[PDB]
Amino acid sequence: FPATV
Amino acid sequence: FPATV
Amino acid sequence: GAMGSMERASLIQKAKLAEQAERYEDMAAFMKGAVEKGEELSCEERNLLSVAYKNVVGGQRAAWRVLSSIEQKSNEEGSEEKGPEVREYREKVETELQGVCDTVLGLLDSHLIKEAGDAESRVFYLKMKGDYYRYLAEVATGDDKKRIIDSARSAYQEAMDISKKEMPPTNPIRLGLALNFSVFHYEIANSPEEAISLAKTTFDEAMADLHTLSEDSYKDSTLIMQLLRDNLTLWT
Amino acid sequence: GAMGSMERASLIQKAKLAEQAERYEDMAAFMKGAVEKGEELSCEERNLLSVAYKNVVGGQRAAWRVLSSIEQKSNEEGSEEKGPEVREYREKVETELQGVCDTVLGLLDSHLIKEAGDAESRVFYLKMKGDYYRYLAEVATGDDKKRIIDSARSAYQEAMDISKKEMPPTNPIRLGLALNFSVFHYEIANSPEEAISLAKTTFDEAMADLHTLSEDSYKDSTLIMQLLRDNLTLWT
Ligand SMILES: *CC(=O)NCC1CCN(C(=O)C2(Oc3ccc(Cl)cc3)CCOCC2)CC1
Ligand SMILES: *CC(=O)NCC1CCN(C(=O)C2(Oc3ccc(Cl)cc3)CCOCC2)CC1
Ligand SMILES: [Mg+2]
Ligand SMILES: [Mg+2]
Ligand SMILES: [Mg+2]
Ligand SMILES: [Mg+2]
Ligand SMILES: [Mg+2]
Ligand SMILES: [Mg+2]
Repeated sequence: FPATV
Repeated sequence: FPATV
Repeated sequence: GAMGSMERASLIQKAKLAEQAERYEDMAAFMKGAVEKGEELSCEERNLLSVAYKNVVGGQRAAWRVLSSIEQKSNEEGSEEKGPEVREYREKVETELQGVCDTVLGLLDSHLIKEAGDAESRVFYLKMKGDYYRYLAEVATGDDKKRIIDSARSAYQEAMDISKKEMPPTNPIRLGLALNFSVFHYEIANSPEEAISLAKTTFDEAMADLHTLSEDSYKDSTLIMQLLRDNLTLWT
Repeated sequence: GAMGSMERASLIQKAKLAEQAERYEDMAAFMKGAVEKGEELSCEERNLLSVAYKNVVGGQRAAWRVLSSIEQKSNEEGSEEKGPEVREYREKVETELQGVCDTVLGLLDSHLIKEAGDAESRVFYLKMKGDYYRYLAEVATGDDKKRIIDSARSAYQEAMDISKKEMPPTNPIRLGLALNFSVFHYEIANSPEEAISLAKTTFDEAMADLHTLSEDSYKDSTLIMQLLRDNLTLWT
């Protein structure tokens, strides 16, 4: 899963 | 804190 | 009961799904539903019930400790007044924790314990009764504190007496019961010598019985024995 | 509103306590209460709101993924039929997730966005609007799926257009917006080239502006830049 903020 | 199960 | 319309088997299935999803509040609600069907629980089912509520209350206890610490700091000299909010929120978390403990104790009293005739089930439920009174004791500050502590002690003691008569010293329920009763003595009853004696005697009696075990039973028993040793190392 | 009787300042104070206690559901409820007082939010207050709901929905999303995976496996050839329970429980978690997203989007529409005139606040809330439509999109399977996706895209695009006009390329809100819009392109819009282009261009434009920054601003910006690089490494 990719990084989000 | 001590171990409990 | 919001779970009254759901099949017992469906509740158990969903409890297992909720565990995999780490949805312990749901898991607990499913298992409460299953208990309230009125049938006795299998070993697996007892463990689902215990895992669910352990996780829910464990989270509550951790939060309560954070809040209590903040509150204590607020009442030191030189701490600037911040109003009622810290106490209110600690109380809120406390009340929720007490509610979960009362729910669990309710299930045990209506009617898990009374129907539990086999040593393995009866000891398991009395250990739980001791544990949830111990959690109530951790946050008790008033008139009933001594009675809460004695309720925990009484449940643990009945469990100990049965476990000693009916189970081998390596039985994981017997070990876990002793582990937790030892913690009760150290943390709740202000009896660290009793806690140490219990953990030590339990460890040594288990050690002497390991030879009787299969590899898989050995793994289960030694894991808990290590928890006893960990506590002993902490306390000595 | 169950929080209608509590002071705005008390709600914010309690949100901060709930964060320390890792009680994100409570934190979110406190912040919802604070928003519903009707006053604009400060930067700190916006961050409390976002942290609270990020954690709540993040947990829901993780659970939904576990359940969806189990459900998918159940529909492979050679999978023995287990009844409706997996679908029901996935639906339950899904409905709860959708409810949280609708709550957040509700707060943004009534009336956070319309009152947000400064670039920093307006971009922050439009990014959130994009994010919570993206979460709705992750679980959408029906008639409105395209409209949900377009709602996310539209919010992100408005945010991008403002951020490009009004904020430096190193601004953490601008960076985080681009990070998440890039993920939207990759995971939701089936546009991996757009995702890669966006992450790369955002990284490079930030790199070129780092020289203007204090040590503390540098730390904030480079942290998010590393997240862009992490995604790029994942995707290439
Ligand atoms: C029905 C039954 O036999 N239940 C206990 C069973 C074996 C012991 N066990 C464990 O080993 C762990 O957890 C507990 C939980 C409760 C009690 Cl009383 C003792 C031990 C789970 C794995 O980590 C070590 C302890 C639970 C299942
Ligand atoms: C009011 C405001 O300026 N808000 C953003 C602020 C600086 C950036 N920031 C962060 O660096 C971390 O989280 C976010 C959250 C949202 C957005 Cl849009 C960007 C970044 C928090 C620390 O880890 C890195 C990201 C939040 C506070
Ligand atoms: Mg039936
Ligand atoms: Mg109280
Ligand atoms: Mg003795
Ligand atoms: Mg007021
Ligand atoms: Mg649905
Ligand atoms: Mg472009």
